[PDB]
Amino acid sequence: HHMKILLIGKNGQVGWELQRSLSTLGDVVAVDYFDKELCGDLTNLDGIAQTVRTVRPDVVVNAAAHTAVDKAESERELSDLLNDKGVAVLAAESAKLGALMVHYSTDYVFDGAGSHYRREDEATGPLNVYGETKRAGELALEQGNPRHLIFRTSWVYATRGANFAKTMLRLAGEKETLSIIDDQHGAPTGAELLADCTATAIRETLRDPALAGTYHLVASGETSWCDYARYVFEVARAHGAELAVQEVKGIPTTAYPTPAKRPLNSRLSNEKFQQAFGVTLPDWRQGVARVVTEVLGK
Ligand SMILES: NC(=O)c1ccc[n+]([C@@H]2O[C@H](COP(=O)([O-])OP(=O)(O)OC[C@H]3O[C@@H](n4cnc5c(N)ncnc54)[C@H](OP(=O)(O)O)[C@@H]3O)[C@@H](O)[C@H]2O)c1
Ligand code: NA
Repeated sequence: HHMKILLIGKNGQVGWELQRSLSTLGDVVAVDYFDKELCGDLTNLDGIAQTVRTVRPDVVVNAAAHTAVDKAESERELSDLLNDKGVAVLAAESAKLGALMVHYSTDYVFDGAGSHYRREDEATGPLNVYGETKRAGELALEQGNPRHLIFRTSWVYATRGANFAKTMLRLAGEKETLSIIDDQHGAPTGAELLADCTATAIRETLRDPALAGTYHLVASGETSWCDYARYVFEVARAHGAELAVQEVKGIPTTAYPTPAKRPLNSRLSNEKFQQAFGVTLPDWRQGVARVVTEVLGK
């Protein structure tokens, strides 16, 4: 017998790696909003509910979200649908089936104060619509399905998809100088790490259901966006890439404002996850070096 796993958001950065990592846990039914047979559109509340009822999963993994942080400030209804109302429907339908539901969240549920690595039960206080609707979805899942795993993560990148590492690598081909924010700090976390630790956590939580709850799932360490970009260029040049960029200048968040206010401290303690699931979470540089290498075809 094989468990039935429903993956929503299959085409995203994390969803694509979950198509790999979940494939040995059971029979995977993977959808995204373009699917024609099953509704994979998390904003179609009745349709996505019918998909859960049809598939009857043992595990639901939601990798779909509204992730365009600055656009979210002018798309508040859509952000609420994708990050809150849709998550509530998934929680209700999965709990009717007794299914374990996995959901991802964000460092942006916090206000960005301090310089410490945040523990999971600190008070939330989002500064932007993305964080507000993401936190509302967290609460909807907590109330709707006790059998859940919520993984807060940060600064996600991958070989496939759009992200800061690939954007920096492209811009470094063309621009001689880059001005990059140096006062926001967090851990770049790879879609690979998120997908593999998710599969591990699912297996361990099915074995020990007491492990349900909320975890910070990030790579270890911290960097500013500025030093992150510098590292991407260091790796690229070590693999023979020719880059135009000569200087990366650090600038404060106040220098050029964004529609969405961003937290300065995005550090998340990942000790709870390591202890609960018996995993090592490597320093953030490793996963970034790997993606840069793959993007360059090396
Ligand atoms: N700030 C953070 O902490 C941060 C950063 C990255 C990711 N995350 C979280 O980690 C999870 C995924 O990470 P990601 O990096 O994979 O984000 P992503 O790459 O944007 O993947 C987003 C997924 O949602 C899909 N989607 C968009 N509109 C949809 C709809 N109406 N119905 C169904 N699916 C829809 C996207 O498809 P299209 O893109 O083609 O619409 C894509 O498949 C999300 O929970 C996200 O919030 C958090
Ligand atoms: Na069951």
